[PDB]
Amino acid sequence: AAGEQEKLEATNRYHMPKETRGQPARAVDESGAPGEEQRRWEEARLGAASLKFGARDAASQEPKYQLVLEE
Amino acid sequence: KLSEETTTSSSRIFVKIFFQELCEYMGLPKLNARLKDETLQPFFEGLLPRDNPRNTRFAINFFTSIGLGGLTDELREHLKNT
Amino acid sequence: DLDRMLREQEREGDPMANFIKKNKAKEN
Amino acid sequence: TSYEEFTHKDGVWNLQNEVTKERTAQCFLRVDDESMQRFHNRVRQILMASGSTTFTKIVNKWNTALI
Amino acid sequence: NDFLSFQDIATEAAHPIRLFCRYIDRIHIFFRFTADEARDLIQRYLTEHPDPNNENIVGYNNKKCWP
Amino acid sequence: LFPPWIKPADTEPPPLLVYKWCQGINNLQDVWETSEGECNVMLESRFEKMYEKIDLTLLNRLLRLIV
Amino acid sequence: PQSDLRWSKQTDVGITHFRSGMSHEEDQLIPNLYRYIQPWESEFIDSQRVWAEYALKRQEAIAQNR
Amino acid sequence: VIALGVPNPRTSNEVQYDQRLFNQSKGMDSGFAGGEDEIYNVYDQAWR
Repeated sequence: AAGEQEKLEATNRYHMPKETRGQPARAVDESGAPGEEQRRWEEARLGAASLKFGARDAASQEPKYQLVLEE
Repeated sequence: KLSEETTTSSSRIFVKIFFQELCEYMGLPKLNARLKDETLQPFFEGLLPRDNPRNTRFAINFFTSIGLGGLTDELREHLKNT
Repeated sequence: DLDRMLREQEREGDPMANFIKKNKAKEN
Repeated sequence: TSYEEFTHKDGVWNLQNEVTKERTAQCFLRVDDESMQRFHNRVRQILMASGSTTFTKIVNKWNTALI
Repeated sequence: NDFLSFQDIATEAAHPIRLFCRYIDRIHIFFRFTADEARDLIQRYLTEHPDPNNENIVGYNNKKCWP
Repeated sequence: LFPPWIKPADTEPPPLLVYKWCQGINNLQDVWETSEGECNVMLESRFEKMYEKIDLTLLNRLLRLIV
Repeated sequence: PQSDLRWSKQTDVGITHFRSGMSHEEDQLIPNLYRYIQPWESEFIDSQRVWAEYALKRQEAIAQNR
Repeated sequence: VIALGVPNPRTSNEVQYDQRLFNQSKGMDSGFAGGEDEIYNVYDQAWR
């Protein structure tokens, strides 16, 4: 998996396209197709719906009071 | 009257929404200064018990589990001394 | 829909359920 | 802000801090004058196109622009 | 990142340009400056464009819809 | 390809864009503190004749980087 | 709503008077359209609460397989 | 044959829903046919 990860990060580069003479050829393409488009579009609606402001680091300046409960 | 024996579940929902909006639109130091005055101390004794410490523990855990904190620091001090 | 409304109020904001969850977290 | 906050009808967006969950600022809202001119020119376009239009369709054009 | 968030507070405060948005061709930029950076920027602008008679108020424009 | 500052995105209506911009201003770190001469600057503008000055050879060279 | 035009351009001075909008027969009370449109701030608050509740319900339905 | 001829099943992802909440609204496009000012449609349901 580490060797495959090295080849995968070698694949994911920019590589701006060569001007090719003639008709184009289909290169190497995917994701989970059967049944995952519903939860994918639910994730799209959740990303369009969720609103949160400020930076992600906001856990500072929290006293974090705990419950006393009972003994 | 903050007590689990008397108040129904919808009453706790109502008090939670009410005090969340009170902590929102005016500040928690200002809310503590409003609740900490000597003139309105008989008017807050059903809300802030300081007696029968099962009920005081319930009030402290209630205001903590709402998400406030802060207001029950005096009640935590009073509970820790007894 | 009163039964679904009591189901929604038992699934509401509910500090009692938070007490139950934190008590089972602290006990176990 | 002097005195206190200005509890006014609906033009005020009470902006909330994400951390402290407190209303820290107020956003007064007004409609820009370009939008005023666009709406007024829409009504003027309706009135100039009213010469060959029935009453129901004129009211429908007004209702569309108004909502 | 999302629209108006950063990874860190230190990534926010590393530059004067805090917020940026482009609506097709409209541009909305929000800067935050300290005293020294604002003084240096004012000094460089007055170095290129001097104005001893304080005529910069006259060409400046303001929102007339507000009181 | 498009970073999230490019608007109008499909995620929000433009009043929600206004509200998100106001909240992103409000939720910055120490944004209203002016004790040490810190100044906030909000700039709004346009690009004027943006559409009329897109050179087509440069546009073809730029679009060959993408597609 | 109407106030002094002397102090309209200076500050906001509240509302001291009302003038009529359109003529109608005494009482009438024609309903305004703006009272049937929710304000944007209430819709944003309700949208945040409803979508957070839906996200927690979806997490519970995934975890409990219900 | 995994379900019947094997007694060992597998887990399932995603969320199950009621079908009755599933297809209330149809249509490809928005309810504003371009501009289309004079086509009434200010209300969703019928009057009575």
